[PDB]
Amino acid sequence: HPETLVKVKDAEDQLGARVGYIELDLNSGKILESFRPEERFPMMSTFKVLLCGAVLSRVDAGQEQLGRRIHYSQNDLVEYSPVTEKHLTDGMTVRELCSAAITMSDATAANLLLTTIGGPKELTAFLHNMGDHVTRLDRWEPELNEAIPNDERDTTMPAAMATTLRKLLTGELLTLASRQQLIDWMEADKVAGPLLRSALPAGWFIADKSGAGERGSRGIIAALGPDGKPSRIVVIYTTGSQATMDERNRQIAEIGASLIKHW
Ligand SMILES: *C(=O)[C@H]([C@@H](C)O)[C@H]1CC(SCCNC=N)=C(C(=O)O)N1
Ligand SMILES: [K+]
Ligand SMILES: [K+]
Ligand SMILES: [K+]
Ligand SMILES: [K+]
Ligand SMILES: [K+]
Repeated sequence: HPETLVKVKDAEDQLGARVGYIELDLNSGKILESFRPEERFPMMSTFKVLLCGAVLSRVDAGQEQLGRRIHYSQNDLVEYSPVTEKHLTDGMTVRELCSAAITMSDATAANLLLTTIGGPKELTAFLHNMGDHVTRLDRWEPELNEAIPNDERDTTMPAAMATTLRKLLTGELLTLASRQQLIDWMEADKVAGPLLRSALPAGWFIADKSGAGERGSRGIIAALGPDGKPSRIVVIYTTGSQATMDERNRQIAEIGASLIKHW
């Protein structure tokens, strides 16, 4: 609904920065509403969903096991590793790492998982192979969050990310067991509460992944819908703002409040 575009452009104004937005019908793939849908924005942590999608594709192909245990050390820990920092002694399994990477947005977990698939080049090759010729991961945590103006490294476009999430959550790309596992990790959450979830009505479903990087970058990707089932995909990214995290979170929550109201 155009009233949501009023809020999205108001958010750009309030934040003094670019906001990218897209609302997609999950079943049909139809773009219902958009703003700067084909401009690039840093993915930040939202890439972790794509990463675990690739991991699950490997699991399906018999090239990985969710129960495989990965051992790491203090040497491996990067900034923001709330879960991995507690398991240095006995390690964590692949399943546990994706749960950490998605529900807590653990950065070290993402790096360990990236290593299992062959690094950024392989995640990018996975995306290209699934029809996403835009989204690219080029670096590891923490550098991938640099958000350098006009830099195409580690970026996606709202339309591309929305289309990719749709394929991951509904396409024959993954087995049903794997699709649901990805959805289960996205439904769980300990960090995106101030975002779309703060505007979600009781009874509604939401599977999401947020992100925050340098230079004011902030974003979220999500599949949500009434009556416990997802029916639309929403992608929101912003970069360039000097606003506080609370201010950026509120704008994303208000964009969510609008799209829900006009559903
Ligand atoms: C992803 O965008 C980053 C990166 C460090 O992996 C992480 C860190 C953060 S902000 C720290 C805690 N978040 C919220 N309480 C996020 C994030 O999305 O908020 N992901
Ligand atoms: K429209
Ligand atoms: K555009
Ligand atoms: K160790
Ligand atoms: K989540
Ligand atoms: K949210």
